[PDB]
Amino acid sequence: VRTFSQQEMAFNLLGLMAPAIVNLCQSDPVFADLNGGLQFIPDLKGLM
Amino acid sequence: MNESQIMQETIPFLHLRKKDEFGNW
Repeated sequence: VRTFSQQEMAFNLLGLMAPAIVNLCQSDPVFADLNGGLQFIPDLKGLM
Repeated sequence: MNESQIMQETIPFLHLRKKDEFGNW
């Protein structure tokens, strides 16, 4: 699974800031899982 | 993981639920 640096997350975020997506938002709210796929590590807190 | 691609009778007005591996009720 993947964890991010801030510069990476900023990148990813600035991504949703890009014109493509911005127009999607104007017609429809956007969900945007920018989680490193940790959605599969269950009991993550236990693991950690 | 992707129900939408793979699949493209009665429920009781009063039901309990349980959570999926992917926290779903």
